[PDB]
Amino acid sequence: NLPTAQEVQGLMARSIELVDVGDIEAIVQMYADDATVENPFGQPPIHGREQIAAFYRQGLKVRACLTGPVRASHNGCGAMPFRVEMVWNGQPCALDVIDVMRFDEHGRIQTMQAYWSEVNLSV
Amino acid sequence: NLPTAQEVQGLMARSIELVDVGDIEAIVQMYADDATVENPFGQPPIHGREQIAAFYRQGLKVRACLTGPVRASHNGCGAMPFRVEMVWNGQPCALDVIDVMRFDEHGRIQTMQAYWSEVNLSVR
Ligand SMILES: C[C@]12CCc3c(ccc4cc(O)ccc34)[C@@H]1CCC2=O
Ligand SMILES: C[C@]12CCc3c(ccc4cc(O)ccc34)[C@@H]1CCC2=O
Repeated sequence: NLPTAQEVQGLMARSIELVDVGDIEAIVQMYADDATVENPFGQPPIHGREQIAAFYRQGLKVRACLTGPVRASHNGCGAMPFRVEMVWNGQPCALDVIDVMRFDEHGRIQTMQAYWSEVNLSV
Repeated sequence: NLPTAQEVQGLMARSIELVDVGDIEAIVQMYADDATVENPFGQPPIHGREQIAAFYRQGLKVRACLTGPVRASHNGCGAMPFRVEMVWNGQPCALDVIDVMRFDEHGRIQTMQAYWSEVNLSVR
C-alpha cells in the first residue's frame, strides 16, 4: 500500500545504503518500472528503469551517507539530506544533496528529484 | 531577476534566521503576496501572505537552525534541512524538517513545501 511515514524513512534510508555499495541491480529495483528521476533538479528527467540503471551505471569509487534523518509525510513522500564522496578533477570531492522522493502504492519510488548544484561541491 | 543558486542559498538561509528570531512581519515579506505553502507537505495548502502570517503567529519560544547547507538549483529553487525547537504543553521537543522553495523573478518565495511528520518529532 501507500507507504506510511515510518515506511518512507526506511525505504529512503535503504536507497542511500544501496548507492553507497554500488548495488545497481538493488537500486534500480527500488524504483517503479516507469519512474522519473531528475538529477539535478532543473535538468531534463530520465524515465524508466532502463535509463535510471544507465544513470547509476555511469555515475557509480563513490560513497554516500545520510547527513541527517529522513523527513517523511503522510502522503507517501519524503526528503533526505546526504553527502556523496567522489572524484572531481583528480581530487576527492564531496557534494551535499537533498533527494525528494514520492512512492507509489507498491512502495516503489515513482519520482525522485535530487537538489544540488556546484555551490554544493567541495574538494 | 530569477535568483541565482548563490542567491537562493542566501535567501533560504535568511528565512531560517527570521523564523528563529520570530520576526513575523519580516518572514511574511519574504513570500510572494500570493505564495502557497504546504506545511506539512500533504496537508491542504495555505495561500497568500495573510494566511501565511497567521501560520507563523500561531506557530511562533521557538528556535530554528540549519542543520546542513542549503542545496540550490539553477532554476530559482532550493531545499534545506533544519531543526525547530519548541515546547508543546510543557514538553521541550525538536522537529527535523526539510523545506523546498521555488522563488519568483522578484526574489520572493512563490512556493514552499515543508517535509516532516510526527516521525520527525523528538522530546527535548
Ligand atoms: C553522479 C555523481 C555521483 C553519484 C550522485 C551524484 C549526484 C547526485 C546523486 C543523487 C543520488 O540519489 C545518488 C547519487 C548521486 C554525483 C554528481 C557527480 C557524480 O560523481
Ligand atoms: C508550527 C511549529 C513551529 C514552527 C514549524 C513547525 C513545522 C514546520 C515549520 C516549517 C518552517 O519553514 C518554519 C516553522 C515550522 C512546527 C509544528 C509545531 C509547531 O508549533
